[PDB]
Formats: sequence, C-alpha cells, structure tokens
Amino acid sequence: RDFEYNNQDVNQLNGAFISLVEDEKIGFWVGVGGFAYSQFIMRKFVKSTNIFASVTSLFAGAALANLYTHQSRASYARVAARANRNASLALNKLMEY
Amino acid sequence: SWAYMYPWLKFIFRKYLDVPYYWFYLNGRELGIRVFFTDLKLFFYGITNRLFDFNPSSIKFEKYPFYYWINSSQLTEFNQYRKFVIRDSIIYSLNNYII
Amino acid sequence: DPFKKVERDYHNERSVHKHFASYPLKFWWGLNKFETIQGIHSILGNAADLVVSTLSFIPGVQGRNNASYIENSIRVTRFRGFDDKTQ
Amino acid sequence: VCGIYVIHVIYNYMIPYYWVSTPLKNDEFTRLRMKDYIASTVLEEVYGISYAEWG
Amino acid sequence: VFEFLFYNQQHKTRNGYFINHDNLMLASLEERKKLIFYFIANQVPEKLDPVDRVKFNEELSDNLSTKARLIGSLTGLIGLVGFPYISTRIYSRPVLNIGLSLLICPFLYYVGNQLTYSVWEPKFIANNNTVCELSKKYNFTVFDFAQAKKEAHLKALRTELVSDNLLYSPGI
Amino acid sequence: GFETVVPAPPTRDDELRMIKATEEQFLQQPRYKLYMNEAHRIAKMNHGDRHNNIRAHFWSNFALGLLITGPIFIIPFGKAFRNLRSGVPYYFRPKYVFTQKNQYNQDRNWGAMKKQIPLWLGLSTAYAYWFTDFSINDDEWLEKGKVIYPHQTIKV
Amino acid sequence: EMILPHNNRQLARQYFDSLPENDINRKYYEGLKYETPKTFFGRFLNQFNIDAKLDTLSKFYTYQKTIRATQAELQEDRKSYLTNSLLFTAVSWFSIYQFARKGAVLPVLREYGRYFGTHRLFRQYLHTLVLPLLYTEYALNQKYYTHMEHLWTVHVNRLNQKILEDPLYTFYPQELNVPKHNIIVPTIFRDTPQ
Amino acid sequence: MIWKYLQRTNRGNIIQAGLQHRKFENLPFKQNFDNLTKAYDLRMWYISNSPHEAKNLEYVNELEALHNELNYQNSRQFLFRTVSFLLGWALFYQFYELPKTYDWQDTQEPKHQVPAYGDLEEGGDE
Amino acid sequence: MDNNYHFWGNGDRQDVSLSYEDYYSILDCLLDEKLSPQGLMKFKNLHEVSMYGVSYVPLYCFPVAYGISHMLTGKVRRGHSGYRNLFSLMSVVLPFTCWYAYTTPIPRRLYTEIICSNNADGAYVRNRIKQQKPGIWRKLSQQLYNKNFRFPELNQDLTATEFPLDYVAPHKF
Amino acid sequence: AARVRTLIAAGFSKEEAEQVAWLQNHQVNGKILGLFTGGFALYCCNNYFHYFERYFPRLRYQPFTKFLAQAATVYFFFKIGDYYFTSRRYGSNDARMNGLMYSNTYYSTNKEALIQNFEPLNRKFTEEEVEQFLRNEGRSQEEKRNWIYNPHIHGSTEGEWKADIHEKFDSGKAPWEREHVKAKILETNKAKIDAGEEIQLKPFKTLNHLDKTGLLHRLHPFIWTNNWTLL
Repeated sequence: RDFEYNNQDVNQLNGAFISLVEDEKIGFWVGVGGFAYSQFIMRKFVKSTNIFASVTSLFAGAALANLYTHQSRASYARVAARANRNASLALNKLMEY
Repeated sequence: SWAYMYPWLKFIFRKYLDVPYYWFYLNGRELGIRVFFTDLKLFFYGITNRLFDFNPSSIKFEKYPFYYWINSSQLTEFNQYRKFVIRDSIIYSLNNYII
Repeated sequence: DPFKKVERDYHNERSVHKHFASYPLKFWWGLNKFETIQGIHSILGNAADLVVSTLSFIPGVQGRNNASYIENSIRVTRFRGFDDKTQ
Repeated sequence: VCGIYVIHVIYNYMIPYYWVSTPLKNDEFTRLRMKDYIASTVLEEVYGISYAEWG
Repeated sequence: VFEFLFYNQQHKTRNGYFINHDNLMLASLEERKKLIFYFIANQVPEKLDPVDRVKFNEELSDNLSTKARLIGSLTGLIGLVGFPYISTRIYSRPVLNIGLSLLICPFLYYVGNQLTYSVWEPKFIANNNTVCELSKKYNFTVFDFAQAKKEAHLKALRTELVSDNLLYSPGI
Repeated sequence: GFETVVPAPPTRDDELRMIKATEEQFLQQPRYKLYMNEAHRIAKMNHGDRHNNIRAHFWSNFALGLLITGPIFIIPFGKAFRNLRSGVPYYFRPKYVFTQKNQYNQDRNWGAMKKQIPLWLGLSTAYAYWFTDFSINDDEWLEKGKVIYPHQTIKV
Repeated sequence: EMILPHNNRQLARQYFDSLPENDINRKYYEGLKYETPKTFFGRFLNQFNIDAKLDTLSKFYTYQKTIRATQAELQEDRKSYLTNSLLFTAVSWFSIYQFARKGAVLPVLREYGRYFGTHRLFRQYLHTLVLPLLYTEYALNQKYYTHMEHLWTVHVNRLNQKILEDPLYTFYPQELNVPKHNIIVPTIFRDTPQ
Repeated sequence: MIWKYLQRTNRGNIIQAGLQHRKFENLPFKQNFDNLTKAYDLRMWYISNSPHEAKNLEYVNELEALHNELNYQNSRQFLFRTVSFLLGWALFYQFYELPKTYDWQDTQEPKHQVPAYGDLEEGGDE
Repeated sequence: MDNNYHFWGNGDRQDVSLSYEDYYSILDCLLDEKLSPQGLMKFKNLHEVSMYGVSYVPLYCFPVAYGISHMLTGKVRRGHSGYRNLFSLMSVVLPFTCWYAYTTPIPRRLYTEIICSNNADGAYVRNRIKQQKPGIWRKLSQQLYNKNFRFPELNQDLTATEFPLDYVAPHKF
Repeated sequence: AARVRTLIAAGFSKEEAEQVAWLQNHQVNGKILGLFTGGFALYCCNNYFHYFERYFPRLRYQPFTKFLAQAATVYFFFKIGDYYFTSRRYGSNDARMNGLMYSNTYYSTNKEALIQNFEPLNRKFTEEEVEQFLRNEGRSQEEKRNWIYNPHIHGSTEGEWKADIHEKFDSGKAPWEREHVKAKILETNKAKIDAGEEIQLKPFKTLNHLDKTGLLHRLHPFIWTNNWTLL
C-alpha cells in the first residue's frame, strides 16, 4: 500500500484543474487575439519603431490572457497550496521519529 | 385557493423551528446570511453553466416496458430495501413475459 | 566522463556550483516572478506546441496530447507556486 | 410581568419542544435530557424548600 | 524586496522543481510513479543507483537539459545580430555595445530555454520509454516523494549558502 | 478507534495539583466573559474568542466595503436619478402624501437616497461576507466540541 | 439479475461456437483491442456500422435487457423518423404542386440549374425528398452511434477476457428457464431439549 | 490626489439635470405611449418647477387629458400582454409532459387504512 | 472566487452540480443504516445548507418575478395602485422563476464529496441513485463523466465487461 | 523572508519552515539593508558625483561614466551589507555580546551545521518502513496507546508481540534502527555500495541542526534579553 491523499482535497483540485485547463486554452487564444489587435492598432495609428510596437503588442496580449485566466489560475493556486500544506503536514506527522 | 399548500409552508419554517439555541453548544453554527450570499454566488454559477456550459441530455429509452425497474445485481451492490426481493421476482417475471 | 559527475563525493556536494560570472548571465530568470512574464511564457509555449503538432503530422515528431494528465498538469502548474523568496 | 413570564415560557417550553422530533442515532438521551432540563428545573417549581419554616 | 534579482531563480521553473503533491493528488498510479520518479531523478539523483543516474542524465540531456541550452544559444545568437549596435565612423562604443550584448543575449537565452522546457518537459515526462521503465523499476512512494522534496529544497538552499563568499572567505 | 492506557486513580498530591490548576483557570476568567461553570465552558469560551476575531474581521471588512462600494457603485447609481425614462428631468410622483418638495433638489435627492442607502448597506454586507475568512471558527466535522477541562488547560 | 452459473445457458458461447474461424469476433477473443475512432473522418466512416454492430449484438445477446431495449428504441426511432421525413416530403410536394398550379414557385434555388439545366421545381422536389432522409440518418447516427459505440466497447472488452457466459441482465424465454419447485415440506416440529 | 476623486463631487450630481434633448429630437409620427408619456412628464415637471400660473393650469388640464389617454394605452398593453401570457401558459401546459410519477406514500397510511387497534379502541380488556 | 473556499456549502465553477429538487429526490432512496458516521455527517451538513438555501431561493427569484410581473401589466408603474395585478401575476410567475431556479443544478463541495468519494459510503450512494433514481443518475453520470470522474457505476464506462443499464448520451471520446 | 507558508507548501514542518525562513531572511535582509543604504546614499550624494568632475573630468563629459560610478557605489553598499550578514565574521560564544551583530556567529554556525550534516536519504524507504509509516497515524499522542494482543490477527505469541510493538511504537526507535530493516537496506542498495557510496539510514532532521536561538549549537543567548542561562 501507499499514502492516500485526502479525498476532499482531491475533488477540489479536480474541479480547479478542469477550470484551469479550460481557461488556459481559452486564454491562450485570447492572448493571441489581443496581440494581433494591439499590433494592428499600433501599426494603424501609433507612429513608433517596429521593436516598440511588437514588444507592446506582446505585453498587451499577455496582459489580456492573464486577465482572462486570472480567476482559474488563482483559484487553482490557492486550492493546490492548501492541499500541499495539508499533505506535507500529514506526511511529516507520519514520518517524524 | 392557496390553502392546501400549508405542507409547503410548514416545510421551510418547520426546518427553521428545529434549529436549537446557538449558545447551548450543540453545533455552534449560525449559517443564515453566509448561506444566503454563498448560494447567491452558487446560483449565478449554476445559471451560467446551464446556459453556456455542458448540460446532460435527458434522452432516455421510451419504448421498452419496465426498463427502468432495475432489479438488484452486482452493478447495484445489493444495498436496496430488504423486502424488495419480491420486487426483483416481479421484475424477472415481467421481463420473461415481455421478451 | 558522465559517471564522474554522478559520483557521491562529499566535497562535490558542498563546493561552489555557481560562481560570480554565473550570477549576471542567469539573473534574468527572476522575471518569472511577474505574472505578465509568466503569461508571455505560456503564450509562447502554447504557440510552439501548436507548431509542434502541425509539424508532428510529419513522422518522427510527437505533438501534445490534450488527454494526458501529466502533460496538462505540468503545462498548467509550471508556475503554480512560484515564490522568489525561497532559496 | 406577564410577558416576561410568557417569554420565559416560550424560551424553554415551545421552541425546545420543536427541536427534537425524530428518533436520534447519537446521544438521543442526552439531547432529550437537555431539552427537559431547561423546562423541568424552573426555580418556580423547586425553590420553595429553601424557605420551608414559613409553612 | 528584490529577491528576484540577486537570488537563484533558474532552478525554480524547470527540471520538475515545481512538481508537488497537488499533481500527485490527481495522477493515476502509473502517472504518479512517473511524476515522482522524474522529480526524484532531476532534483535528488542520490536516490538512484549510479547506472540509473547516468541513464536518466543522458536521456534528460538528449531531450530537455541540453536541447534547451542549444535553443537558448540560438536565441542568444539571434540577439547578437549586429553586435556593434551603436557605432559610427568617428566612434565605436566598446563598453556600451558590450553591456547591451551582455544584457540582451542572456535574456533571449533565458526566453528560449524556458520555451523549450515549457514545450518538451511534459512530453518527456509522459512519453519517455526510459523514464517509464525506470519508474516501474523503482516505484517510489508518496513518502519517498515528500523526503525528496525536502532534500531538493535543502539542496537548493545549500547551493546559495556555499556561494556566499566568492571574493574573500578566509575561514578565520 | 483504539483506546489509550487508563492511568491509576490519582493520589492526593495529583488531586491537589489538578485542584490548583482548576483554581488558576477559574481565576483567569474575566468578569465580562459571562460563561457559567459547565463542562463545555472552556470550549464555549474558545468558540466565543474565535467568533470575536471573526466579528472584528467582518466589521473591518464591512466598513471597508462601505468605503469602497459607494463611489464605485452607489454614487454612479445616483446618476440614474438625474432624469426619468422619457428624458424629462426628475420630478416628484407622490404615493399618498403630497409632500411639499419646496427645496432645490429635495425630490431627486430623497428618491436617490431611498434607492441608494438600502443598496449601499446591502452591497457593503455582501462585500463583508465575501472578503471575510470564516475558517477560524468553522468546523466541518464538529471536532472542536470536545470537552476541555481547566486542569487539562494548565500544568502545575 | 444474475443467472447462476449452473443455470447459465451460455447462448453467446453457442453463437461464438458457430462463428466462422475468420470472424473478427474470434480475433477479439484472442485479444484484439478495439479503440474508438478519434479522427473526425474515421468517425464518419464509423457512423454506418451502427446497424451491423446492433445485429451482431442481437445475435450474441438476444435476451440481454439493454440490448433488447436498444433494438426496440432504435427500431421505433427509425420508424418514427422515417414517417416524419415521409410526411414532410409529402407535405412539401403537395404544397409545391398546388402552389405551382397557380404560378407561385418558391425561389430558393436557381431557375435553371447548371450542367443538365434542370428546373427549380424539379430540384426543389428532389431536395425535399432527399434532405429530410439525410437529416433523419444524421440524428439516428449521432444518438445510436454513441450508444452502440459504448455497447460494442463493452462487448469487445468482455470478449478479450474470454467471457462467453451471459451478461447480468439476460432474461431467457420460458422454455430456457428453470421451473420453481413448489413442494417445500417443512421440517418436523420437535420440542427443544434445552 | 485621492481627494480630487473622492472629496470632489461631479457637477451633475449636485445641480438639477436638464432635458435629455436626444429623446425629444427624432420622435415617431404617432400618438403612441412613448410620446404621450414624454408629454405627460414634460408638463408635470413644468408644473412642479414653474412659478407661472396660467400655463400651469393649462398644463394641468392637458395632463388630465393625457392621463385618460395613457390609461387607454395601458389598458391595451395590459390586455394584449396578459392574454398572451395566459395563452402561452395554457399552450405550455398542453405541450409539457406533466410528470405523473411522484411518490404516493403521502396518500397511504396503513395503520389508519386498516385500524391496527382492532376493537381495542372499543373498550379495554378488563 | 470568494475568500471562503473552505466552506462545505460553498463550491467552485466545476464542482458536481445538483438541482435542489434532485437532491431531495436523492434523499428518498437512501437509508442512514447503510452509511458510516462520516457519510451521515456529510448528509447532515448538506441538509443544513440545503434547508437554508431552499428558504432563500424564492427571494433570489423575487426581482426577476417582480420585473416580469410588471412587464406583463404594461409600461405603467402604478406602485401602491397596481398592487393587485402585480401580486396576482407574481403569485403566478414567481412559482415559474422558482421552478427554473430549483431545476437549475448548482455546484457544491458537499455535492462533489457525497457523490464522488472512493469510500463505501460514496459507492452505496452512487449505486442507490443508479438503481432507484434512473433518470437522476443518468444526468448525474453524464455530468460526472465530463468532470474526469471514472466510477464503475457510470453509464459512460469503457473498461466495463457489463452492459450499461441506461441509454448513453452523445459525448466526445 | 522565505514565506513560511510556501515552505510548508513543500515538505516541511512548521518549525523547520521557521528555521529555513530565518536563515533565508538573514541572507536576503543583509542584502536588502545594503541596497537600501546604497539607495539612500545616492539620494544625498548625487551632488557628490557631480562634485568629482575636477579630479575625474570623465564624469562630466561622459555621463555614462557617472552612471557606472553610481551603479558601482550601489553594488559597493550591497556588498557591504552582504559581508555584514552573509560572511562568517567569527566571534566568541559569549553572553555579553551574542545576538548583537558584532559577529555573525549565529548565522555562521547555523549554516555550517546545516551544510556539514545535510545528506540526502541516498535510498528509498523499504516496504517495512512504508508500512510502519502507514501505521503511525495519530498514535503519537500524549496518552500512550493501550496495545491489546489478538492471536488471530497478530500471530506469534503475546510475549514476543508485546516486545515487538514496544520496539516498533513505544520505545521510540525509528524504523531504520531495526536490524531487519538495516539488513534489507544494505541488500537492496548493494549496487550503491558497489560504487563505494555509503547509505544514509536516518532521514535528515532539520530541527537537529538549525536553530534561530542557537541552543542546538550551545550559543549563549543575549544576557540582557534572556532570563535563563545556557550551558
């Protein structure tokens, strides 16, 4: 046999992970779209170098992707943090001599 | 004309009446307003899922008699009501009739 | 000799593995602290995964399997618990 | 005075009666003992003995 | 408050250093064994026999450890295009150009290395026959994983502790 | 659900030590902490302390939500009362009492306040319940109801 | 249900014993794993094997409750969808004919088609005859494709393990059922010595 | 700078708002509910805020007429909407498969259907 | 994403969703004898949260019914004067809005831990719902298979040697 | 300054997390104080950088040189703080001046004790150890468990079993201290010993070598802030 993780933590992590994966896909597409839109807008109206335009477009796309995905990422982060803390404490209790 | 819905009237408030005093220390829970706001958020999420997420299909078998009169087997763990052995026998006889 | 780099040597486990010249050249790795840089990395990785699949139609190269829990978990938890304070 | 007495009756005679209504698996006797204690140990029915030389 | 600058940060986001119990909380038994073996082999190679250490190091170099360095070097070379960035007939600025190169090329190396890991590390963990074979051979448990996590964090701390006096450490 | 080793009945010295511990624990109780002498007295006092901590956090968050939600929500909500649906500026439509709204913006201001103050308090309460951590006193399996004794609290 | 092993008429095994040596089912018996097509086009080519899989399961599991229910539901849905398609075609043809008898023609398609130069009326008749049948087939294929894919996965899984008994919900006809023994003589009453 | 966004109040929040002129520029050529309500509200606001008397009394008379006309319009609206609601209710319950498959345990009380205390309620034993 | 993610009556977006009605129906096919004390504790917590929730559901439906009832009366706000029609239409519509709310599944940690648990209590609950509540288990299994849950009782089981007891809805493979 | 919560996220008890957090806090706080003193000096001596344009005219006519000088001063104060906190700076183990950072004795001793005595497990836990860990669930309470012998589930005899469970649980002996466990560990890790690599039996206990107070290393605490006396 082997150590068994708490089932409630497993179910909560399962839900958070499903949300995280779905939102990660959608947010990658959102970031690509935001990069494209920012590049289009900066080439249309902003008068600056292509380096500056491209770095700004990449940062705008990343910001939009993170804005879309922040809820799922943060929820999974906190759920996983509490699950890891609980599992670590339980294992340290078991393995302490 | 709403008089005979008094069992529905009792249900909610009869559940409310059995809540003991908080400081008698039976459970130490007073989750009224917390549940109010939490279930508001939960209903928002549930309506969003029912509109823009996966919804289970309600399609079912409609032309096979007594198909959903499921008698106990290894798939059902045999943890049913004890006197349902007669029900299982009747289900077996009905299936042998309809085959 | 690769074996010489896996030998259990007391001195080898307590000697300097990162000298001064390695501190500037690798100081850019702290940018992972920022969620913006994490999102940049995620977008680049997903775009490269799409390219790798489209070219994994070619034999000899394997694309990303979206039904693989290990792949999905590593991809979405690479920056799950980043903390610049530790170590 | 009547209402304070009536509130005292409502506090320990009606609402506690509405608490337990089904057989209980765990510590049923203790729960019923609490319910009955808050109603059957009212000083009005037990206090007389302290001043018994009066009667 | 600038620990992201003067502290060791390159080891946190690669070589499975981010793997924690949460992952193992959802993986199947075989996938859990794969993840635990990968984390132990990458972070605490002392738990493996030397032959297995060499085999895993070879496979990791072939797939992730060395390919990432090659791709980061390619990105740095991309950053090296026109190395005399600021130069004219009258003056070529050596210190300025050297500083610009030493600030640009390592950054692009880091970007390329991170991209290579983010793309190929999950695929290497999931679909490497050598990793699968060694994980089946060893069958590390959750207690082994927790112990290895402690060892990995302590070793990462030790790496910074030993490199605290790189200029003058007389020892008194 | 294993058992533990039941110790031998205590001697007079052990009884005196536990009596002294109970005396000290009784003396520690403040006068405004009105908890009767009961087996569950210590558990109820700990529950009350956790509830007081949660209450302080909740009221801090409630004041913060009153500060935040207003200018974000309620004040712009007042902008919905400048005019009516038809576009004509806001005027007074009485229900029964034809109040003399003689002051400058009396009708608009009072209607806006009647719609805003309940909304203000409701949004602030929602914020306070949203951003307050109740995990201090929450017990899913009700394992904090175990009886704790004064002599167990203090060692002599 | 559970037919007891001594009461289990291995009818499936009988059907497996009469199968040809080259039949793919025997290959399944040897461990030929079956994987659901995960490519769109493949799934398309897999949507026409529903009836064949259903017939194979009906011959294998003639008295399984789920198999019989699937057969009855598929037959009734096919009949109902075919009747709906035929009624829609009849209504469309009747309406088109009666309106074209008074000049009115619905301008959905071009008046004269390319190539053969067929008329709008003829192409409308053809479309109203064909497209409802295509939609009926599409809907039936969706539903019973998922259902029969699960059923065939179960069938192949139980063939790989050489399980030729009958499934848990097989209800034999009265000629293949064990009669119940009515005569139950109770034990003679006897005073307890204790 | 925070005061500049907190202590300072928007002018429109303090002063009385004027007409939303965009709602009085392009008006349909109808005596519909919208135009009638606009006229009613205009006259009501005028009699609420004007110091004049003759125009206010003219507007009072016209407001009574507009009240009658708006009552007629509301009667038509109420009739159409409520008739549609009732018809949709009836049609919904015609096309809805009403679930006649609920537990009937509430209708059964065997201890009362066959009196358990047979004749024992009719006098005790001794 | 509230701050109280530890609360048993709370839930995330992808927790197991059960509509209140279904929950009550689930209470009709279970016995407390067959459940361990931990399962009993789960069901008691669910009962408390659920009684409070079903109390609060009509209130949530009041603004929607109030708006719909007004729109049925017309475009005139006869507050205190149109109360008769407003509240008759409310006594009609508020039941419909509450019908939609009660038939709408809602996520909950108690729902996701009572049903989807590895122990004998969860197995018993799943089997009882499967046998005594066929349609409820059908929709619940369709929901569970999309949440990366693999149980022997699910109709969408590709590793089972026994045929499913119910129709399997279309889904991605 | 190591986010004790994050340390517990990895395998770490609360006390070990506190000790590691204190060590990393000492390091990064020395560097942070160096940086803040460096940033405070530039806020006041940027006119000094302009003043030294007579001895070093390159600063005036090459402004990039001035920026390099400012960065050099920032790094100089950074290194000053780093030396004042992350260097050895050996000092006497005296009660009158410990704690006060006239020496870096506390950090130096803790770092040395950690580095010297830290070694990975060098192996995997045996099935006997893993099964013991699964049987160590909540049985380390203050009240010692009442061990009852059932022949039909424990086998052996009562006399052998009582001493067996006494060694396994009551005596406090760790699983790796058993003769059978040590023999199996030596047998399983034979390949490792074939390379001349010793096998660690005791997993590294951080709490036996790291201590903020320094009581493990018998460092005398600051006399004016402590009531008691060590050693």
